[PDB]
Amino acid sequence: VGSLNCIVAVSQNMGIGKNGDLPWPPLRNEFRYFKRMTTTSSVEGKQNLVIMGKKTWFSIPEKFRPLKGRINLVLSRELKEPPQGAHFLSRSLDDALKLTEQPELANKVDMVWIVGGSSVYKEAMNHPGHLKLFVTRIMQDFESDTFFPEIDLEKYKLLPEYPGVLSDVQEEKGIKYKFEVYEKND
Ligand SMILES: NC(=O)C1=CN([C@@H]2O[C@H](COP(=O)(O)OP(=O)(O)OC[C@H]3O[C@@H](n4cnc5c(N)ncnc54)[C@H](OP(=O)(O)O)[C@@H]3O)[C@@H](O)[C@H]2O)C=CC1
Ligand SMILES: CCc1sc2nc(N)[nH]c(=O)c2c1Sc1ccc(C(=O)N[C@@H](CCC(=O)O)C(=O)O)cc1
Repeated sequence: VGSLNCIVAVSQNMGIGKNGDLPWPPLRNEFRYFKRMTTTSSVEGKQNLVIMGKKTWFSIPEKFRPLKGRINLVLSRELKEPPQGAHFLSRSLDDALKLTEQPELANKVDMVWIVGGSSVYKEAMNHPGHLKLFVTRIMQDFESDTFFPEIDLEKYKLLPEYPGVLSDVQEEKGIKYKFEVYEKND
């Protein structure tokens, strides 16, 4: 299995959600960025795995579930089986990551992408080892009811360049945003 990664889009007040959806109106090229980063694998014959909480699963419009070309794993302790359209169910982040080492997945999975929500971001960010965060900074405040956990910059270095990630300011629907990549190893 390849690298472990989080990906998120976050407002200036660290909002990631409101009422089961995003705080901001749809940013189509920001969604396309999410799709390109989470789907693209450099390793032939492999796919990437997405790990998400249950509310995050049900926040994706049904027509886009499962996230296509990716293996979709949902975290829940109440569900008894994967939701309709999902591929896997785990009861903890540690279980999910261990599952990637089972024979069922060991040679199928390239990258692992944690796509939220707040509790799994927080646990992953504090998971010892090598991790990258792909953070879209939405450069306005948006009313939110779900927030990104604190990024500890003593351990997460903001990278000064990354192949394939645009460095300049983006703007859609009058909303400016920029892409960042962080990396820790501890
Ligand atoms: N801007 C962005 O990049 C993102 C935005 N969002 C937004 O955030 C909101 C959803 O996030 P959030 O509210 O944090 O919810 P989550 O997606 O984290 O879902 C929470 C539920 O998932 C299960 N769960 C979460 N973590 C674990 C775990 N480690 N092990 C087992 N079960 C787990 C639980 O289900 P159970 O009770 O069944 O055990 C829990 O009640 C939505 O508004 C969505 O649109 C989400 C991701 C990214
Ligand atoms: C899954 C939770 C995440 S992680 C993330 N990261 C960044 N940078 N931006 C985001 O908005 C999200 C979100 S919220 C989100 C992301 C993607 C989608 C979605 O439907 N994605 C489709 C593409 C949707 C489209 O093409 O309009 C896909 O990846 O196949 C829905 C909600």
